[PDB]
Amino acid sequence: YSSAPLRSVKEVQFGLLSPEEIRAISVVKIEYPEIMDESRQRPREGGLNDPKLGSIDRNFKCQTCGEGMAECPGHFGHMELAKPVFHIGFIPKIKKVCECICMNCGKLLLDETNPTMAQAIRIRDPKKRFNAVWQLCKTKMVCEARGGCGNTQPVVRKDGMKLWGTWKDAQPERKLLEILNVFKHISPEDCFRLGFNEDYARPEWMIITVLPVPPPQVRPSIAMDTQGQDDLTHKLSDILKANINVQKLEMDGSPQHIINEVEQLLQFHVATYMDNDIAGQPQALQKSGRPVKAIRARLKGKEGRLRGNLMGKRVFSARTVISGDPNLELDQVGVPISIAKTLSYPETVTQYNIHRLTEYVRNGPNEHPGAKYVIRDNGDRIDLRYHKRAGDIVLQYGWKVERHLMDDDPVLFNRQPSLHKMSMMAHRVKVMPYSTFRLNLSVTSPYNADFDGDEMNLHVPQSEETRAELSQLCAVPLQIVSPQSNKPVMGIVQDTLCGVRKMTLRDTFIEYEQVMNMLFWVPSWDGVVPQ
Amino acid sequence: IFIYQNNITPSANKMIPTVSPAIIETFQESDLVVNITHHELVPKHIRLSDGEKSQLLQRYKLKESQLPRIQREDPVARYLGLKRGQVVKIIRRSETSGRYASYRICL
Amino acid sequence: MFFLKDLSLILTLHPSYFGPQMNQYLREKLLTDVEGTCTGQFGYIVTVLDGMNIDVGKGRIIPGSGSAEFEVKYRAVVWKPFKGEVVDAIVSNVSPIGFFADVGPLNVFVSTRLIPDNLVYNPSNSPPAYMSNDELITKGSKVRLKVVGTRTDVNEIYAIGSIKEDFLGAI
Amino acid sequence: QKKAMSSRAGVSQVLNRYTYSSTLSHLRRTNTPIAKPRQLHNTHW
Amino acid sequence: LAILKEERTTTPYLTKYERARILGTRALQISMNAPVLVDIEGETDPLQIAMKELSQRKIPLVIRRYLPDGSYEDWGCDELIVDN
Amino acid sequence: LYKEILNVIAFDGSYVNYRHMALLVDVMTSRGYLMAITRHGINRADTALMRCSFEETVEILFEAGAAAELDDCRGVSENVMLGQLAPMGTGAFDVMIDEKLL
Amino acid sequence: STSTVGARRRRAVDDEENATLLRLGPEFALKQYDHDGNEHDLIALSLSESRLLIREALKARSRARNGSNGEIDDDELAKVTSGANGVVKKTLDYLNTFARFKDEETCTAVDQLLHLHPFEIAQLSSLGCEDVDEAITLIPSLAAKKEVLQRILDELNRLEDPY
Amino acid sequence: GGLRFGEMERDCMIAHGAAGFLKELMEASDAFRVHVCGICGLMSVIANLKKNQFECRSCKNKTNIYQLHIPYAAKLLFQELMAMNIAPRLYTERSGVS
Amino acid sequence: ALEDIMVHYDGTTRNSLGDIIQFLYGEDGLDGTQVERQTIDTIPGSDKAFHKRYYVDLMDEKNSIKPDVIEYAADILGDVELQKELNSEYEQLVSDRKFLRVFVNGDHNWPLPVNLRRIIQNAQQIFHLDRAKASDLTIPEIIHGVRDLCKKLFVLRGENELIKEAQQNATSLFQCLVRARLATRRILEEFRLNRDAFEWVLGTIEAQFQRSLVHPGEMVGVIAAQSIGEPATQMTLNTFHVTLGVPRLKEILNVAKNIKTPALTVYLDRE
Ligand SMILES: [Zn+2]
Ligand SMILES: [Zn+2]
Ligand SMILES: [Zn+2]
Repeated sequence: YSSAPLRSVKEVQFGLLSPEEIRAISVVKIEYPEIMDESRQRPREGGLNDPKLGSIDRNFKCQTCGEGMAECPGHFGHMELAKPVFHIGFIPKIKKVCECICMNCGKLLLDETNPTMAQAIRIRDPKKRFNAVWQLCKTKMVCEARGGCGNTQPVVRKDGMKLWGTWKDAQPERKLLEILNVFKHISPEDCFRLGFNEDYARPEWMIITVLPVPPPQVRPSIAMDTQGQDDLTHKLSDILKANINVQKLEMDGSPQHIINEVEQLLQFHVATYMDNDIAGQPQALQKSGRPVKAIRARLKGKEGRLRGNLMGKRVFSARTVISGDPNLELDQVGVPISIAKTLSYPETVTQYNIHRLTEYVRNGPNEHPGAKYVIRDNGDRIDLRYHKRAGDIVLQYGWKVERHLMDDDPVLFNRQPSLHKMSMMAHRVKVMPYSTFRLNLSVTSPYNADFDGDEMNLHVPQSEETRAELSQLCAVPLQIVSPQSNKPVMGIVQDTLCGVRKMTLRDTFIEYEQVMNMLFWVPSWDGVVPQ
Repeated sequence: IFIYQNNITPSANKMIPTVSPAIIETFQESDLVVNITHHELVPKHIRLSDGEKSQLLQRYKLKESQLPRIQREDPVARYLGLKRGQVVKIIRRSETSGRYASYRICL
Repeated sequence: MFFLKDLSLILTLHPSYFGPQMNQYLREKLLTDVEGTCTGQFGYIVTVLDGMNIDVGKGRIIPGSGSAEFEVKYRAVVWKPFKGEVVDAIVSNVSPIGFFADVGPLNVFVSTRLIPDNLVYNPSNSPPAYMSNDELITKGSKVRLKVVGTRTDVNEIYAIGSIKEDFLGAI
Repeated sequence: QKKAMSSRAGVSQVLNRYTYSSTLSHLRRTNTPIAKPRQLHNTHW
Repeated sequence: LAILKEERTTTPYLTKYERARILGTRALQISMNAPVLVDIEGETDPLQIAMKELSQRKIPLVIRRYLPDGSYEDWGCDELIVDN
Repeated sequence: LYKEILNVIAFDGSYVNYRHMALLVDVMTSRGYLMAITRHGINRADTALMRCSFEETVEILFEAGAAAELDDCRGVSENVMLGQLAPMGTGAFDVMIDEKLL
Repeated sequence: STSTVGARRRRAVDDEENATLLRLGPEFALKQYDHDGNEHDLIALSLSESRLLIREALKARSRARNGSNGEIDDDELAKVTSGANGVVKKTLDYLNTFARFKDEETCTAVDQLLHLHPFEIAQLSSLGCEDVDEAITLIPSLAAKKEVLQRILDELNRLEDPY
Repeated sequence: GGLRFGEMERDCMIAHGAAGFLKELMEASDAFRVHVCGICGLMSVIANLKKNQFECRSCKNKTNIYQLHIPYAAKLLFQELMAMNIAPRLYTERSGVS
Repeated sequence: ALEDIMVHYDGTTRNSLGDIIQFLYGEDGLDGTQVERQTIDTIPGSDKAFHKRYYVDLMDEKNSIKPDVIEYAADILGDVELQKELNSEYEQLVSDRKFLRVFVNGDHNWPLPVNLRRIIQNAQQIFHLDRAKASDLTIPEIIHGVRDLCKKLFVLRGENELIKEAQQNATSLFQCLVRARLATRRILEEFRLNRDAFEWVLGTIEAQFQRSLVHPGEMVGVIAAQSIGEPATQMTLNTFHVTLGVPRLKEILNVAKNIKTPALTVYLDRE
């Protein structure tokens, strides 16, 4: 339990880290590029990962904010870069910004004075404003003097990770280092003129000064009982090293034009770290050829976090081979004993079911109509298969018990590709023998399955409402009339169909002996043989 | 409402929005040979007093932007001579109810 | 300095207490969570006015479990010292470093460095006091002090102050 | 090997051993680095 | 915000989702050792108990229906006709 | 647009109810013109976390922290991404205990 | 917790110092907002006047709850309607050993009179005062908001209920 | 392992209007308790869960703090975005209205 | 592309922006599940055969309800005040007939909530009616009764007018189907409904309808989204046996600027 009040996110605010903030937040000075080994001795040098950040080895340790591994989200650290760098993905804007602002001064290139500008300036749309604007200011290159110093503005172009431009007979080329300074000067009402926000994201922060170093849960290590370090836990070190050498060239015989040759490297490793799939090829492979997943690679849709881990995750579920059973109510679904003895259901103790539960519990996790876990009010769990008091336990109203799924437990049965509202339907559970999900024939075409090996996924509700929600809207019976084609979507297939035809012909006659065994098979039979 | 035969000069029309409140429109000849509203697919539109409008909004709890739009240079929008801020009620036949009533504001 | 601010509170309520006289239980629980609290944000919550017509409004039922969430909107009497503010309370304790005074639910302390020099801390006297060319201060005696600074704490807001200015001290 | 993954994986596999006709088949197999090629051309006779 | 018990516009009928969830909630509520307002005529599975609590319209609950703009309309389970 | 889509389903014997095609047709149409159901369409309206869950995933976030966007969290997606009940039928309202009637 | 009727949207460090410069916390601006959604002037509560609001609620409370001489007649009404909340006892003794009045009228009077920005109208009432040089000193926010106030200061000790 | 409840499975439930069950991405998978800051909407908070001490220096707070329940995959989404310098602020109250 | 589209408590189909995509889901606010292929009588057939079905003339020896159908057949023949309510009616049906020729095709089969063909067939044997002995309805009974019905087939509910208009609007089509099977002539000569039966059929049409309305909550977008894409997974990439099928849909959803088969059909002029 956490004393802090519980709330739900009702809003999300985006922006860019102001260097001063990253500094603020950091709990690690992060100077060293290694991992730990206090000279082979295992620990965690005050240098990299855990110079107070999160931790490994099942050790509460973590700046006493204990919690050990699970409960402790990560803890950010930082790293003062030797010289300002371009945020790999903003390099586009950083450039379009300059195309719109004057240097040596730092103000817009079109004031209310220019008419076509007024218009652009009124376009209320943080994006289309900065759009229309740039479409104007990318032409004029004379800081016309309102503000002063008409120094001609250069035409900038993209070459790898550097912005360069020409000032003009015949040009004069220079490689813009300088930029940040100009941005800082850019006026506040101007940030806003372009697509920015003075509080959450100021144009300047598109260039990084102090680098935010993410913690362990982010770039976990995988030891072989032997090293084992994550991908990112490297291009952090590659960067770290490309930082060290830089500085050690700016406080010693600094051959001023042989440093830049070493600055471009850091600019790169930091481009890498975040993005490693760009234009100016240089894939930047890890010793072996391995590409090295850039942070942005972990996100690319499908497989990547957003579409891979959030819009859909692996989830109290089971799956095996289907074969239809002609003696199962339309909405049932035969579940192999084995499975029912594996999937449980948290049913709180109540004076209506105490009696049955105390039985199911004694029954243990190995008898079918049994259970496998009892949880007392004291947020702790008893394992019904070990606990020396296994068959002992007398429940307490309010405790919850995890019982084996039983007959008539609503569960979500499905067969993917799931392209229907009907690719998932709630069924009545029927524990049966043999290793397979036994579904009714008429409920075949909705999932669109056959029995040539086809497999089916099953999910088990867990709340009292979760279940209800499953039975009141997803029950197979409710689904019989499909909204997509305003007609049913389950009929009588194969044998039943084929035969129902024969049985109907005027030539088809049946005598008493059978007309009886036939009436018997109809469960609702009124108990009256028709003349 | 000038009806230019083949085309007006770029020097010319650059003198339209120069006489407010009044407003002026330009229509090419070869584009008014057939009344477009007359078409099968073209459903009937209709303007709306800043009264009938300030009503729709209250009646549906709309924030103006939340209303289906229609282009200023829209063939029908021009025909009825709309303006940025005016609403239009569309009334067409529907194989589901008989007649549906949609509205488009003109951006 | 005492105020009457219009606050509100949220209380989750287990379904058990879903009886006929529920309004009652929320109310009484309200009191158990407000009257006596203390936040530098809102000060010292001391008393809830007009009980009878407390406002409960309909509460909503949290989805996971069963509890209901109520946003109780009341009004109460609070008190939170400000800097530069001037008040007077009964002297509560007194050491070599100064003496502590008690203004209402508060305790402001005065430093031997925030008094008029000619008033030195008394050695072996009972109960330990302070002597002036004419004045004498101890537990009982009433003092009017000025609150220099304020430190917000746990469930109590203490502060500091002096009687070095004029019109301050005994009365 | 090296920082040269710019190669082709597939060449050389793990010989099948489910059944005899499985193994034969595996050896008599052909590849083709990537709607018309997949076709069964005449020349294929 | 608000909206009088008057001028209420939404359906006087209970949406399948409302019922489904009401029975939902009230069901776990009961399984949380809550208090019931009917005669467990021998019933023991909460969702049943709640299904009854519905037919006798004795489920103290209110549906606060939201409108796209942000305002709402409160209705009791007692009110809301339960056709379905 | 409708007629053409309809004739594409109907040219296969399959039957779908008006309302469906219409809704699609309508969604493409309403914003003023012909907004395509592509990375260069709906995924480009005033709907950040959302659009980010389809095609341009990362840049969509970049130029979102860039211009400091604020997300309602009114989108079905947002909530799934957050792990909160989304305003979807069942959650398109609130449930409160009336003490009075209780 | 418990939040007030001033829900501002703190979107991503601007709380100047608190001084008798009449710059009370943002939660106590001369303009706070009423529970019914109305605008209402702050609520100044000088001592004694405070002692009443309290005594009154603790009473109409011990009413529906059944549906040095005052030092006692208040210690009792407590151990019945109070959380059982030391803070109040103290705020009641103190508010009763320093209260400058007794009758709901003698208190009405002070207010029907004095009524300056709320904090003052109260400090002047709960703090003994003779000279303006004095009031203007222990209430440094005045100074230029009323010529040397002196009359009023008298009119108080003149209605200064006996003890 | 455990069977995935991928996108398409999401969709359906959403079609069913099966709000809660779907929410239950949380109960059957991720879920996790993170501590946000009432001011800089981040997962900074140094919550030493015992002595209650909460804090978040840099924003120097110990008073306004919230606890939330989100899918760890998502907690991660954010830590990730941050290390790329983008700031996903998490706010518990709408201020923009509508 | 439709995720966030769901019917709202006012009956508006909107999204995560409140932007109205449809004012009444499907242009009627009906849930597809509760709908079946009905045949709007009025529309098809000759003007001759039409009249001989719904036309009633109490001021005429040959075009009046024979007193073997009604219970006041002779005591009703000639009534001027009745023949007027009977005009309102016959004049209506004609307004319909011409209003439906919406469907310039003439095809009178369409998906419509509340299956009236059956609903009446239920009365048929619930009260056992003989194709012999007369009914017992005032002409006002029938005519007037079907008007009172229309009044309760409420979809939208709003207090004001714009709404009350939408009401009539998004309904109409139904009402016509309704009149078509509740014209005095048919209701008495075709399905001899007693006074009782009628009050039942009516009451049911009303009830049924109210259930056939869409539920606010219905995550409509994801629905139609699939409803459309599903019957696509069942098609062939081939455009054999004009660019159609699979690739075409593609072509469209992309809002292609240069389709493979542009082509264009033009019809002659009136004459
Ligand atoms: Zn920690
Ligand atoms: Zn300049
Ligand atoms: Zn913070």
